[PDB]
Amino acid sequence: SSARIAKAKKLIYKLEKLWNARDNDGILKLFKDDAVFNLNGVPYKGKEAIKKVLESAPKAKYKITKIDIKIVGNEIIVNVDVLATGPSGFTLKVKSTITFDEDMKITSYEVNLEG
Ligand SMILES: COc1ccc(-n2nc(C(N)=O)c3c2C(=O)N(c2ccc(N4CCCCC4=O)cc2)CC3)cc1
Repeated sequence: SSARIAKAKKLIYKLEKLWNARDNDGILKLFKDDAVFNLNGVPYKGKEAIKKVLESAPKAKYKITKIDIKIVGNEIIVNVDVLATGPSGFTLKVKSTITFDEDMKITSYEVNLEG
């Protein structure tokens, strides 16, 4: 249970590298096959749907600035404050809520782009 908190912290920084590397194949492997990707209010359920959003994600570099890990039941809730940089230098304070289960696989992944 304590290792799960540490595993979650490492998987967040791993996700940051995969996102900036556009390793969409690797990103999916941490996802449960029936996970939900809530992209600013629009949920995308299923590996095939989460995928299509990954390769359609805009060209952007991400830097983690704050990580909060909460435990609710048997699920690891990770709230990540991210700064997303576009090629034009446009910077947006985005927020992500990632949920892990016992298998350390992502069950829910919500990206908030409003602020
Ligand atoms: C320049 O400003 C922007 C604005 C919007 C967008 N934008 N567009 C989409 C889309 N229309 O698909 C998505 C994003 C985004 O910001 N996404 C993301 C959010 C957060 C993370 N990170 C960082 C690593 C660890 C935690 C974590 O969750 C990784 C990717 C994916 C989706 C980009 C740039």
